[PDB]
Amino acid sequence: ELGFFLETGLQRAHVLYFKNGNLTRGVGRFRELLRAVETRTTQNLRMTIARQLAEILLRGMCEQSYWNPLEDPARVYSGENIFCPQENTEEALLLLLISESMANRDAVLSRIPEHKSDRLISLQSASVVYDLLTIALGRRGQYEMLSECLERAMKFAFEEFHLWYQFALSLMAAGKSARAVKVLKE
Amino acid sequence: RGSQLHKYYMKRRTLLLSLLATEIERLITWYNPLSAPELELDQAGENSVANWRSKYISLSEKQWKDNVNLAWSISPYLAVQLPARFKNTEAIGNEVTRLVRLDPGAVSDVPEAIKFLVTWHTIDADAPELSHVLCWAPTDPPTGLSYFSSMYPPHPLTAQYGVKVLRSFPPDAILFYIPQIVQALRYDKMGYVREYILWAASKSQLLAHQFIWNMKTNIYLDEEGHQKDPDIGDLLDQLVEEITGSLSGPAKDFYQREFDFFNKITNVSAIIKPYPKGDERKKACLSALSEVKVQPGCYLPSNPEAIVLDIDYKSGTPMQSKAPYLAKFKVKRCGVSELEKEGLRCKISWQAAIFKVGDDCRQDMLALQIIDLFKNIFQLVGLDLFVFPYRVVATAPGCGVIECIPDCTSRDQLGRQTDFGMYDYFTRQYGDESTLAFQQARYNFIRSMAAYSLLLFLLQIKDRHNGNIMLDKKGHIIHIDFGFMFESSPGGNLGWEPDIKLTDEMVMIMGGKMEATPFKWFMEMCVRGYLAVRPYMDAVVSLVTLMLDTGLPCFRGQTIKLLKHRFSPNMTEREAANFIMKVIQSCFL
Repeated sequence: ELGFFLETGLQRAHVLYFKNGNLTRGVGRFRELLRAVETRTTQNLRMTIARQLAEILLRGMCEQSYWNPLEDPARVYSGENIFCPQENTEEALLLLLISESMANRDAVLSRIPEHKSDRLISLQSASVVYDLLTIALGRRGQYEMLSECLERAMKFAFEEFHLWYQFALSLMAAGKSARAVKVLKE
Repeated sequence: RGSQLHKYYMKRRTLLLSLLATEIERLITWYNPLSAPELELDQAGENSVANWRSKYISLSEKQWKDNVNLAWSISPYLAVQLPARFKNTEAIGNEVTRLVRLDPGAVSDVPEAIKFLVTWHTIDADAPELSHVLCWAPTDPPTGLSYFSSMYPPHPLTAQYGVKVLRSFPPDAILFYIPQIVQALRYDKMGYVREYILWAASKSQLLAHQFIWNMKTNIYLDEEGHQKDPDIGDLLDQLVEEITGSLSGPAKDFYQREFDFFNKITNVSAIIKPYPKGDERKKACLSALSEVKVQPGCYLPSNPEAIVLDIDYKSGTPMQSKAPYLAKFKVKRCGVSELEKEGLRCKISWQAAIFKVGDDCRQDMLALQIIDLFKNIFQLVGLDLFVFPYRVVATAPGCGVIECIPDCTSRDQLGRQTDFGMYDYFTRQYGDESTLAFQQARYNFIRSMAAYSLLLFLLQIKDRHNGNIMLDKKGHIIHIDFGFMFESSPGGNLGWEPDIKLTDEMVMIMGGKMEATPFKWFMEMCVRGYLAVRPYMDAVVSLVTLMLDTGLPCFRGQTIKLLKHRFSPNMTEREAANFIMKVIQSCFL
């Protein structure tokens, strides 16, 4: 129940690659890591590797330098009914969606009885994942989905200016008015 | 295409006719409570209205849900206000709930529409979607507190809304609703209530004093106190240690002075017990009372809206009983905010205080809250009923402070002095029945008696003998000693005592015959009061539900089911009037 050597011996090798500039090998390693069968003990590691892949996959390459995971530049999930990634946006959005779906479960519900570290960490993770989602979705101009996703994350917000302001500004773009007016008043 | 407009007008004509018939029936029901065959109106119109009611009362489940769709197409407000005009069918509620779930943004009137959306499922606790309650206007505090009770499973959004609604009221209302707030901590698997309590105590000043005084008593379970509850006792200890010490400066000095003065004035009862009955106990009590000095800035706990001036050092008089004594005070009435601001810098009458040791003072507090709410309802509606809500505050396990009504006159003492009926007493006191003062005294007696009988029937209060009724100088009657209620019944639940106590002398006061005009006045006043008090069931149910876990002997499990039944929430006005008239006369001889 103690993962101690896999994470080090694998991540630090492609960390050295990043220090040297071997981006393709690291991307392949991340892909073969994520395409493997899920492990319940390493769900947090899956979260971390997915976030690290999503952070770099939007600001480190170009359109013509993209390749599908099924070709070169134990058990593995396969089949013909699966959704094969096509472009960077599709797989990035899928990774962000699954990360958000799993990260809602592990929320500490903003307990604040006497301790605050866990809630602060959870809030930071939620903020960064939703920021990545909104910056990914903004460039294509699908504002209704963005508004719905922001409305989904309103459970955490109690005394936060940033989330309320982002939701209010997203509401106006879609077209709705009355809810936008009320959130603006708040 | 004339058919479209034809049906378009016919449907609305039918709906308007139904609504007008219902309104006319309600108004004519309110006109005269009794049948009153002497009074009469046009016959053909009444017959037509009755025929239309009989015709439209036979509709099935269909052709009635469609009416809700038409009403919604007309205006959402009319559709929302539809179940208020009671229809004996549950399909209307389901259809309204479905429609409001499909579009919640069309309605923003909180007092009624909020309950059609909040409870997605009563106890199922599923489907957490589309619930955006962060825009509704504030509602009454009783509705907000309902989300922390056993009625609804916990949820972050409901708790957040309940916290939001409570933070938009003046401090006096929160002071009035103090006892229910602390009990919410038991079912508070969350902790928003704790943060709210800390913020409120930091903001106001008297609220902190009320909180500490209330919470100091509730840590234990027994009257004397030797067993802390295993549920929230440690949390209460942590809270009481946290809140104190945080305050500093003039507020700390004022709190210290008030608590020191109260302790000095309280230890006398403990000191005086070892001395037996006699003049020695009285003189020792007088000396102990003279020992204490008057400290400016203090205030009585039972009346936080007045400032004490001095102490009468000769009013000490212990009563029979445990060493409870009595004292008198000279007080000045200023207010609340002025008192609060004057307590950090340094119209006069007399008051009497009664202290008790070793007795519980919570059921009386709940009864007083209910009585005050009923008095507010009666004053708002515009009727003429009289009730006297004497204040009472508990401050220690088994110890509390109870106010005394001015010019106390016990019925038992008067009966011992006279050993005759009250009719002779009030004939001697005021004069013959033909004088002017006798009529006013009788009118005040009717005013008090009707309201008190209605309250006694409604709350199911037992153990009402001649030694508890109180008579004032004007002629009103006031009840006291509400220890037994709901289910508790001295004697072994024998039950031969009637719901309303009606002896022969009190009947003879109002003429002694059921056909007398004052008797009709009393009957119509009772019927009108019962009709007026009905539409406030939810607040009473919410207030009484939250105090079940305290483990008082009165509660036994089936209180809510029986209490909700006595309001008859599925009957029309005329049927309810007939029911109350039948139940009133059943207790007469």
